[PDB]
Amino acid sequence: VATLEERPFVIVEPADPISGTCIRDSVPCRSQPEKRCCKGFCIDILKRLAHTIGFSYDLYLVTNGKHGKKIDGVWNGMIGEVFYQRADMAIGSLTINEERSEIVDFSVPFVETGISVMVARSNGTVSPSAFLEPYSPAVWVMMFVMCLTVVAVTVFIFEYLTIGKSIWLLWALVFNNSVPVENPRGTTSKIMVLVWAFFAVIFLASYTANLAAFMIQEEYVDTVSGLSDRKFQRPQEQYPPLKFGTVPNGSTEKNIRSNYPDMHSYMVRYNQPRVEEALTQLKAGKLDAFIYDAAVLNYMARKDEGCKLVTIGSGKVFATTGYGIALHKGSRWKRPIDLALLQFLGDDEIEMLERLWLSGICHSSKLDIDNMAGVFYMLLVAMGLSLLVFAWEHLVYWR
Amino acid sequence: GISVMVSRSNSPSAFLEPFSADVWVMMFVMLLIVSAVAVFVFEYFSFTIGKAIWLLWGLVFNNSVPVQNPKGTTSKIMVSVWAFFAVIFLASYTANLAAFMIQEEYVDQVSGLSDKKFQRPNDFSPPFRFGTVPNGSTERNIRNNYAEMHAYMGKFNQRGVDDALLSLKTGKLDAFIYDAAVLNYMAGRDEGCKLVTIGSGKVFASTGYGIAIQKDSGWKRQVDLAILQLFGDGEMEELEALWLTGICHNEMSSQLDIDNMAGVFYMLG
Amino acid sequence: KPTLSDGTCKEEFTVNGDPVKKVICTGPNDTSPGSPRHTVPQCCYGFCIDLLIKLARTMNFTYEVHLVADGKFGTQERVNNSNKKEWNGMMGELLSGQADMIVAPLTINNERAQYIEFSKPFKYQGLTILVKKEIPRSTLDSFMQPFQSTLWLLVGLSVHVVAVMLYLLDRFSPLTLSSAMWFSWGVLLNSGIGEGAPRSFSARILGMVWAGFAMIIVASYTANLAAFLVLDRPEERITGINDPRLRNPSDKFIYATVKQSSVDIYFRRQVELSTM
Amino acid sequence: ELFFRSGFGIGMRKDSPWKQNVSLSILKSHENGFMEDLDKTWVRYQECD
Amino acid sequence: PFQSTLWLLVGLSVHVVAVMLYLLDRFSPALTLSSAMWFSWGVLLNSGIGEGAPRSFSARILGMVWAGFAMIIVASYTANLAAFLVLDRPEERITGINDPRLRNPSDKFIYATVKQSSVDIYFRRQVELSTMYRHMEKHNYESAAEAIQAVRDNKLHAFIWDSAVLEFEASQKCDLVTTGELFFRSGFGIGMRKDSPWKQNVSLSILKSHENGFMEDLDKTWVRYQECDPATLTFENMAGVFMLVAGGIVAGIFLIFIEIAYKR
Ligand SMILES: *[C@@H]1O[C@H](CO)[C@@H](O[C@@H]2O[C@H](CO)[C@@H](O)[C@H](O)[C@H]2NC(C)=O)[C@H](O)[C@H]1NC(C)=O
Ligand SMILES: *[C@@H]1O[C@H](CO)[C@@H](O)[C@H](O)[C@H]1NC(C)=O
Ligand SMILES: *[C@@H]1O[C@H](CO)[C@@H](O)[C@H](O)[C@H]1NC(C)=O
Ligand SMILES: *[C@@H]1O[C@H](CO)[C@@H](O)[C@H](O)[C@H]1NC(C)=O
Ligand SMILES: N[C@@H](CCC(=O)O)C(=O)O
Ligand SMILES: N[C@@H](CCC(=O)O)C(=O)O
Repeated sequence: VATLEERPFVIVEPADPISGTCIRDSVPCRSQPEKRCCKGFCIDILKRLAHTIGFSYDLYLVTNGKHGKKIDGVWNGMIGEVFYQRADMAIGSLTINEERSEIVDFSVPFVETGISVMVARSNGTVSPSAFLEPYSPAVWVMMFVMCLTVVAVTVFIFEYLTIGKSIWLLWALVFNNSVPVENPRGTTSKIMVLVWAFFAVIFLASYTANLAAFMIQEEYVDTVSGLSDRKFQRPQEQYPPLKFGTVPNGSTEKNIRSNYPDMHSYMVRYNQPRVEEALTQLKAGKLDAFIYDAAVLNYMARKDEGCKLVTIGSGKVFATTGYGIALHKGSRWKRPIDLALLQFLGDDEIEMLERLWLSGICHSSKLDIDNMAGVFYMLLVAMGLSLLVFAWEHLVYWR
Repeated sequence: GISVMVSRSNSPSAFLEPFSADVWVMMFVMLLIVSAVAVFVFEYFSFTIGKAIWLLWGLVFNNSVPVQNPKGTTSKIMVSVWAFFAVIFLASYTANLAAFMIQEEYVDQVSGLSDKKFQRPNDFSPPFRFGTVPNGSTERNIRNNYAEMHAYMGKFNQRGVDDALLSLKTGKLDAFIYDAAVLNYMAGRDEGCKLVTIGSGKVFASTGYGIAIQKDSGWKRQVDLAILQLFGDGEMEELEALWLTGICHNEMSSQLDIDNMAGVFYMLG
Repeated sequence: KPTLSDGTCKEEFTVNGDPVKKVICTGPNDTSPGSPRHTVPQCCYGFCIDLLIKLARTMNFTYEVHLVADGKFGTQERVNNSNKKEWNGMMGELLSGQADMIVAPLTINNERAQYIEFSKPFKYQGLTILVKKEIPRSTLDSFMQPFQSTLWLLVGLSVHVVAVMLYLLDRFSPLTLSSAMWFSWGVLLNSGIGEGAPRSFSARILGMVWAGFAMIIVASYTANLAAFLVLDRPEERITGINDPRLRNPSDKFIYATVKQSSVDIYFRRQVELSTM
Repeated sequence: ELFFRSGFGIGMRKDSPWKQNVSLSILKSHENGFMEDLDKTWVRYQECD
Repeated sequence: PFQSTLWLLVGLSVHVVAVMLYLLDRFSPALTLSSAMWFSWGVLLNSGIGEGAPRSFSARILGMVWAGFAMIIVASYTANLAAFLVLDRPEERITGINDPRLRNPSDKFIYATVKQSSVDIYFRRQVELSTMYRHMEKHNYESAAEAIQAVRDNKLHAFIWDSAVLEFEASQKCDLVTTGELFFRSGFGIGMRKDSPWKQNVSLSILKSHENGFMEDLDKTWVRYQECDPATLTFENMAGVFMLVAGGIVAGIFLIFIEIAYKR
């Protein structure tokens, strides 16, 4: 059985020097030579089928790199070794494809795999709240209605026993009464205003309590959609050119090149020699997006670093295929293998196995001035709009 | 062990709970000194001690009382500084005082198994009711150290665990005394987990279960090791979850109805 | 859907253009719930049928579509003798030589993969639980809703019985009664109308303590509403498998499932859930 | 939460020789982007808010 | 709240709204510039410091328009202030043994116990959990007494020990607490060699003490001694509430000479 070091499923470590052999809870594996200790997720499954069927295996960590690629005549990696009768099974992180499923055979997949895009976290924004998110523009026109028709009622009962002075007090009471006042001595209106005054007490409840939560940045400011977005489709476009990339000589690169020409040509200058180094190439600002599998990327994104690494579209996968284990294309072990695999999915064996090897950790801000600067915009707008009416009125009176 | 499970019972607390008593009462003396400094200021330029409190204390509670005002220019800057924290103190008071107001009280009815209310049930109010089921160990233990009790609960002796639980919601009897493990399973099973043991699960004679064997029988030695081995392998730790798992967790109503506002009237008292 | 009058399929254009693809279909008429009837043409179309047309023109098919006789997907069981364990429904029909391909939502299962072979899946799917939404209610009538009428009556009469004490205290001081009552009602209402203050030293104390009563009530009253207009504490979610109610039914959360089907097999597959 | 991760499939009899192309052609539909068009046209288009 | 940028802005804002009202009053068809400072600040801090309202028909709309910013600013201040005191509840709170944090090696917090304890026998049997203590074997203190002191200086953060010893420490020191639930139940017990003639009497006396309430006296006297068991903020934060107004008390005494300088 030929495998390879894949971070979540296959972990390779040296043997314990004190004991001189591999530590328990693992399986021996040889290079091609130095003995090594290997364990992970894909290894655990292999114990069950071997127990259920019964055979002898010896891990053969492949010197040749990558997982497999046609080089115009020859195939390397796990697929190539199986293609030349040097290995029956190649267990690990193998993606079922179309070309590969021609010369070899695959078992029933047990894990989803696709294509996803990861971009660093973006700073949230809060639009200037239209009157601080109150009770619709209806209420603002509404308050003008009763207030202007209730001042006249007081004026009517004032003479029976100064309307200009009767609008300063009646209105300003509603907004945290502190301004200078001028109150009449009419008994009938004296009782009336108190009932009106009590309305201002209840009015604050509408403008308090609720307004506390709904003021922080919202809308999630998430933009630039997936492969359907024209931002990718246009290489240069507006702004500095896009900074995506992917690992060459695998499965994702071949799918993108054949299906989407004029794209793989451009990102030939945006490559990453490995996976872990690629992630460091993203946070500071020299790259923005990544194009890789939906199993490696999803694990690390859930693990994250400071809760600031998310996938655009919240996991909108593409080209949904599965994992599996290769065979000899005539190995006649297919029937006892897939039938054995389906039993574990029928039970809860694989449900908790993911918990033991795939589990993340994570998945209220300063208000500043930019988000709620619109409240000041009311002052400047009302300042200039007031000057034209007031100043020009006396010019006509001047003549 | 032995437990007691009773029906759940149906609060001035602190209407001024925010902040604390120590950091608050010290504030009142500061109202004296801040008013005093105005007297020296008001002496220059163009009674005062008495009106100062009205001139000052009427500001912390917003401003509705008719308040006068000293004249001058340099004699009015200080109150402008006072007015700044006048709105600061109120804002802190209205942060979460409503949530702390409706805070419930974990009421209790019985101190414990040896609570003095159990010794003389007829010594106060309508008589208390508490019963067991005889022909067992709990009845045997209760008749060897509390012989004064045994003349009283003989009035009520239910047919079983099932009937007693139903009769508990009525009001005829308000207590139960039985095996601890069985009673915990019932209590953490009913609707809304209303039925709660006294003191949140207190036991009184920690004696375990076991497998009776014939005297001197040689199977005792190796059967003990087998049970001990399973404890180090986490077998019954997860096995109990398949049969002895509860439903509830032993932890709106926008109403006041006096509640703790009596203290506010008690202040006016 | 049933066909037209003459035996043809309609032309339902999609919102984006070309009308959907439709193929004729034969099957039962009245579902045969103990009342079997004849077989009449129908209109079979949709996503799965759209897939079949794609396969037809890529490897030279020639098809004909007929639905299942009963409706059940398929399950192996014994009938009438407890010793005739055999398939039923669509799964039974395929093994009887009446069909050679199955195009429908079929779940790959070990217990039924021995007698047939399965191609690679269309999609990937799981099992979830669907429950009706809980009704949200908001009694925002205001008009002193959160405050019960019990406190309203005494606090309303509290101001009246305390204002009179000012004039009563003015009798022995070392402004009529009506001219003094406006002060107390003014204090509570955060009003702008204010004139006249107590003259005696002790009368100020009565006015002094009344000031504190204004601040506590209205501020705290507009703090109870703070929880009222958000609240939002709904807890009626089963939250997946291993729910205590699911482990032991309480004769209140009644749940149903499709007879035969596959989820019935899954529940029978394990033993820890043999109680419900 | 999901608690049974098994996909759909096309079923037939063991003797059928149609297997080689049916399974191979399904896998090519995934990679060719065809299955997204069917998914977006016959499954997920309506909105409720 | 409002950082710094708005506060030098509002001070600039309150400065600018003061000047133009007088300019909007002098060339009008009857106050002075002295009213500007009092009116501008008077509306803001809910005070009655101001004397009178403008007597005109051009600046009348200004006063109402100005009243809004007095409302909004005081609305936002209280709005966000209560959010931090209530809604913001972040915490890690490592819980349970089933959490993956225990399975994977951790370098920020290490795992240790007392050497040669029953836990050492426990962790060295089950091959499933022979995953982290095969690495944290280097961390095994020689005494449970001094290990608690190690956590005191935040050196250690994970410790496996009997619950009877651990819980009582929380009752004495008022700055320690536990979490999760028990995961290995096994009582204590008097031990002796096989065939000792006391293997039958001494076990019966232990049981007879359980029923007669003796273990109630001993447990209450020693273990359950009881001690100390949050909108109660103190001088850690609000001691700075009332010193600026106290500072302003002594910050205006020199202004009297500045004020009285106009006399001569
Ligand atoms: C599966 O597809 C292959 C690829 O075309 C088919 O192989 C060819 O089939 C045609 C017609 O059956 C023959 O004329 C060719 O000689 C075959 N070989 C090649 C290289 O084209 C195969 O027949 C298909 N399987 C089935 C059952 O139809
Ligand atoms: C218990 O024993 C008594 C006799 O002492 C007998 O009358 C009774 O039926 C037995 N059972 C119960 C439940 O009391
Ligand atoms: C289907 O058959 C026809 C003639 O029988 C011919 O076009 C060819 O053999 C097939 N078409 C294909 C493979 O596209
Ligand atoms: C055990 O207890 C009984 C009780 O009286 C006593 O007679 C006997 O001698 C004891 N045996 C030993 C070995 O102490
Ligand atoms: N491991 C997958 C994806 C390609 C890669 O990991 O490089 C495969 O063998 O196709
Ligand atoms: N668990 C008890 C029940 C009998 C009793 O109530 O004493 C026993 O078996 O002894």
